[PDB]
Parts: sequence; structure tokens; C-alpha cells
Amino acid sequence: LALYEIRKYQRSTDLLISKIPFARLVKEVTDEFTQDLRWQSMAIMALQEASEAYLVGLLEHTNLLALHAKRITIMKKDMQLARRIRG
DNA sequence: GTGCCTGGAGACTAGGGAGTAATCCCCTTGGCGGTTAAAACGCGGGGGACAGCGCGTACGTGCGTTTAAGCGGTGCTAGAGCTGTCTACGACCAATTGAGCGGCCTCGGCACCGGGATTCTCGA
Repeated sequence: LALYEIRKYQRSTDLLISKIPFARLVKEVTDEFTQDLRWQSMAIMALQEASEAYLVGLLEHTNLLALHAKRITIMKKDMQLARRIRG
């Protein structure tokens, strides 16, 4: 059952990652950088969408990097050289 | 569907950009020779690309379990507008000055060029 989840999560054009643990994470990083700040939920789902787009871009860049080095399972070095062509 | 508040539409008068005369004029585009360092043809090769095998392991997959965690309510709490009210607050045209450009003249280490001392050959 390899092609089942690829045709399921891609066609369903909604989100997949969590919201309230991501709210706890953004509260953690604002405790790291700032003083508590109130956060609009539209801003939290915008950060969620931007993180999702950045992650799917990084994984679709490492997809061909896996098959380039005669591999299928991606490695830790694949998330060390895909950043070189991402800044 | 119904609707009232307000940006949109628009002509008249000062008032500042546009492209057409005008002319330098500097940069460029085009070609002739030379000479030379780089581009091209070829040839043996060997070191690196590539197919295949050994393997083992660790993730593909499945199952018991917990584990937050999601959907719905609602008060608690504390952060986002809006109209008054008053203060600052940055610009406009003009005399005076200024300070960095147009074109000029002075140094100074780098590469080339000649003597003092040293070494090599012959002569005395």
C-alpha cells in the first residue's frame, strides 16, 4: 500500500499539521525572543501554512536529491545541501 | 431587494514638464597587418564511472495502549478603534556662503640599467 497515502493527502488540499501544539510552539519562541504577546489565530494558521509550504518545498527538493545519489531513503546530508540552494 | 453616506466626475485658472531647432563631440563601429598565445586534431591510457554481489538492518506494516487532544460553552480578561482637543511641526522662497568637481601639477615604489668587488684565464 504505497500509492494509497500519496493520492490521499495530495488530493485533499487541506492542512495536516496541528494547531494548538503549534500555538504552544509559537508561545515558546515568543518567550524565547521577546514578554507574552497575544496571537491572532489567522496569524497562527498563516505561520502554519508558510511552514507547510517551506517543508514541502524542502522535501520536494530532496526527493530528486535522493535518487541522484542512487538512494531512496533520504539522509541527514540531504537536509544539509538542499539548504545550499535555498539560502 | 433596499438603502443612505461619500468618493467620483469635472470645468477654470496658475504653473511646471515635453520635444522640436541646434550644435558639439566623443565614442564607436569597420577594416588592415602581425604576432602570438590560445584553440583545435589526434593518440595512448589509466583512473574513475558503472554493473553486480554480500549482507543485515531498519524501516514497511500491523497490533495493544495511552494520551493528549479535539469539538462545543461560556465567563474572565485585557487588548484594538474613534471621536474631541490641543500641541508641535516640517516645508517655502530668498540672501549669503561652501565644498566637492574640472583640470592641473608633485611624489614614489617597481622594473630596468650601470659600477665595485669578486671570481675565473690567460699572460708576464
